[PDB]
Amino acid sequence: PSRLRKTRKLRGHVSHGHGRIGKHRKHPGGRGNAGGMHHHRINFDKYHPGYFGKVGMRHYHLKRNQSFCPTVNLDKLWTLVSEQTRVNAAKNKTGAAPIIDVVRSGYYKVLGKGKLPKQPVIVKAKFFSRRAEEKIKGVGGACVLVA
Amino acid sequence: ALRYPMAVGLNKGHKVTKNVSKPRHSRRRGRLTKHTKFVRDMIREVCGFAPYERRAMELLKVSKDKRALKFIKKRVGTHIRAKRKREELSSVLAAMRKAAAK
Amino acid sequence: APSRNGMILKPHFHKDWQRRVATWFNQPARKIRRRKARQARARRIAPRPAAGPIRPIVRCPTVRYHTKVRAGRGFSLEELRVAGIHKKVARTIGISVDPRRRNKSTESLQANVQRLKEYRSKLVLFPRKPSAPKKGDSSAEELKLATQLTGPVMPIRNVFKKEKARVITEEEKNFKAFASLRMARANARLFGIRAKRAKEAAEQDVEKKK
Amino acid sequence: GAYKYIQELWRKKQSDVMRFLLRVRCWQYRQLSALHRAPRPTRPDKARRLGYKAKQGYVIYRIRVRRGGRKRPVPKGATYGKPVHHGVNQLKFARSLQSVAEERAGRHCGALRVLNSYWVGEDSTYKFFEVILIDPFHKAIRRNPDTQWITKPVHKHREMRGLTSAGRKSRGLGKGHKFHHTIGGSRRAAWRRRNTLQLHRYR
RNA sequence: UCAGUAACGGCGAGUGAACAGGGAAGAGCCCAGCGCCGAAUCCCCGCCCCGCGGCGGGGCGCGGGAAAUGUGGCGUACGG
RNA sequence: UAGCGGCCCCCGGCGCGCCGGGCCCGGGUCUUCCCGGAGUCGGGUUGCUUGGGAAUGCAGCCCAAAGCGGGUGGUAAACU
RNA sequence: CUAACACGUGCGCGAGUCGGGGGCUCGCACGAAAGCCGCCGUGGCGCAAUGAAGGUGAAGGCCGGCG
Ligand SMILES: [Mg+2]
Ligand SMILES: [Mg+2]
Ligand SMILES: [Mg+2]
Ligand SMILES: [Mg+2]
Ligand SMILES: [Mg+2]
Ligand SMILES: [Mg+2]
Ligand SMILES: [Mg+2]
Ligand SMILES: [Mg+2]
Ligand SMILES: [Mg+2]
Ligand SMILES: [Mg+2]
Ligand SMILES: [Mg+2]
Ligand SMILES: [Mg+2]
Ligand SMILES: [Mg+2]
Ligand SMILES: [Mg+2]
Ligand SMILES: [Mg+2]
Ligand SMILES: [Mg+2]
Repeated sequence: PSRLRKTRKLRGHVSHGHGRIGKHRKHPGGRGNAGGMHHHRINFDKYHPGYFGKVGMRHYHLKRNQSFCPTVNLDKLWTLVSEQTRVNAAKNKTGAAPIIDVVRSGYYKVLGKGKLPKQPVIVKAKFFSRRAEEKIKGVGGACVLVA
Repeated sequence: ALRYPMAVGLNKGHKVTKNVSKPRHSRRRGRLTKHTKFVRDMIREVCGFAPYERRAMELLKVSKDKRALKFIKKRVGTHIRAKRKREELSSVLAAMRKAAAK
Repeated sequence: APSRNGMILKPHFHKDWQRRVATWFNQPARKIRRRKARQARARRIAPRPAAGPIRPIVRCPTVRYHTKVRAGRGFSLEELRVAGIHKKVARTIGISVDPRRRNKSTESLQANVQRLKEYRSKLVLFPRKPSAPKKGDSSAEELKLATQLTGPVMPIRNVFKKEKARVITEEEKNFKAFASLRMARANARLFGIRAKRAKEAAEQDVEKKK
Repeated sequence: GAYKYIQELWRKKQSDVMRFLLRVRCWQYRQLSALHRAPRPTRPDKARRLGYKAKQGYVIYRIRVRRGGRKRPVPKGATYGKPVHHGVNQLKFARSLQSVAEERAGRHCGALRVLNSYWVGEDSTYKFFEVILIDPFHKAIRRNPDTQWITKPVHKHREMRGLTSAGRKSRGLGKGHKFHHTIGGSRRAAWRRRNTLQLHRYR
């Protein structure tokens, strides 16, 4: 609202909060990002290093869909299925292990970060990591690849 | 052992049976028909050959094969078209030589 | 001029952008008009489905979405022929038909055939002449219960199959999935160069023997 | 039929037979005037292919267009401005000479509608095109269901709006990754759609 | 929405799409050619009958013309 | 003003019936035949244009096709 | 005034959050509002970073079993 803005409190002060020595002129330093290498060089180098120059290869017809690969972590791994699944597996005595499919829930690669509760799991995914594999093996379980 | 389908490798991809079917009739275009061959050879017989074609035929007759290929490529365009044209001209020359001998 | 600290910005307002501005003050009126036209057409086609012709099952054509199932443009001729539907009669009895789509697999073809057979079993066909019915027609008593249905006909669902919890055997507990992926990548990368090396080794052995 | 033979003949433009013919015709056309009605198509097969039918109401005009490029119409040089716009005599027109010929024929005959056109001969300084026109008010076409589309008012001056086969080629119309400049109606439409702000009601 | 992204740019200032995905809407078709049908096709003038304020339908004309340098029917890549 | 309020006039659209006119029409299997658009594609160069980068698109000039061919598969080239 | 960004503040929900586009609501004084969608969360931002790229991708500490 215009009621609460600084302009209302600024009426009557000739200057309008912009100084008498240096006025409020149009474009004292140039428009936009001008002088990035000449008279704004200090600011550009101090606050945006690496701005100027080229690096890396050019990929012309990039399609993000080819590289689409969402990831999940082992601490979140048990949240894909319902709690009743996990508790039933926990108090089960036959040794049967529930099957968790991350592709069904929309994940492609499993990365092993969190601690895993001690019960067998059949994790089926598209890609695995070495540490996630070893975590699943240590907790007791199976890793299954799907396409 | 275990052979799980994978997203990577030589046999990457979800497995599914692939059903055979008759190819679409649109794919048949360009196939040479007997009547069309008859028409084209009649027209060639009445017309003759282009000047560049006969110059290339002279080059092949004197057996400068690389020169003929380079000249045809320059005169016509792509290397594939040049190779096809050179093959057809050599076939024409062979047919003419056989007819002259017999 | 840059202030103390902040982001470098590239606003795309260096053209005469104020002359080409699309205000949306007619959005509610547009929605009202589209609705009215929708109900007008629904009334126009009296017993027919409001949504339109049934459509087929298709898979999204990308690694990002190939797990999902859409509604396609129309049934293809292979599916129509194997379901016993003429390509010209399908359009006039309510089946969307396109001739561009192929059928590389068999599961999708069979699923769409099942869909078409279910649609034939479900639809009610009115007499071509209201007085005298014909052989390929529906009897009179169920005509009294023919009504429009809202939404797409037989809507598409993404159904996920559970398998029950299994028991572990030692056979799949010795499977090195990460190692398998790494060697699969290596083999795919080095397949061609290995073939060329084998070829030149073979020709060198032949040369040495000769 | 004879058409197939004719077509395969005309494809052999470097043969001595066709070369002699083309020479003789080109001489005759150059001797004639710049725009005149031909009694009958020179290429019956090509007229058939493009849509001509030997019935009343179909007329054919043979026209010649001066060859070459397009030099900038500026007083001496004087294309005042930055050096990037100093070019005078190496520029090229955006439309083809076939389209220019069709538009000239359509402008001269304002009571007819242009259907298509074809090339019949050329030389160093001229190009010769025969263009098919249709009289839209003749009963012979107004009573024929499949050709009465051209009698609609929407199809006035197709060559002037770039709707003929020759005119369309210059618009960059197509499907695929090669023709992204004209997604939508045309270049104008694509540029408009890309260069407006969609200031929504809520934002 | 992808996306101020892939990319272009004294690679500086700046410029800059598309595919997929969700929706609004949704509708498909016709020639030339290749061939088969005694040109089986079309326009116009005269007389008779109908209504004619969007000049049409039927019949009779040893009436005229177009058209074989090709009109009409079947038929077009989904095959015929 | 409100009202699935009243009265009168005119035009339309949907159904029904009558006369006249045209129309003789489809599907499956087997056998035999047939099937395509040229100064166009494409190449070189020049100029403009594009995010399109050893040339995205357009145009002028020169060269200029093929039929298991031709186009596309976002880095030029040969083989596959 | 519009757009972008940064930071500070107030409110709702919270590892989630957000219908802005569309649709359903006998369209219509207000009402062009408001309500609803949940198998309309497509999608955006966040939940993972790093490398030019191929790619890889986030603890471990004690005893019995061959110091
Ligand atoms: Mg003061
Ligand atoms: Mg100052
Ligand atoms: Mg000072
Ligand atoms: Mg200022
Ligand atoms: Mg300052
Ligand atoms: Mg221009
Ligand atoms: Mg071209
Ligand atoms: Mg973003
Ligand atoms: Mg610089
Ligand atoms: Mg620009
Ligand atoms: Mg899309
Ligand atoms: Mg819809
Ligand atoms: Mg014919
Ligand atoms: Mg430019
Ligand atoms: Mg490449
Ligand atoms: Mg600041």
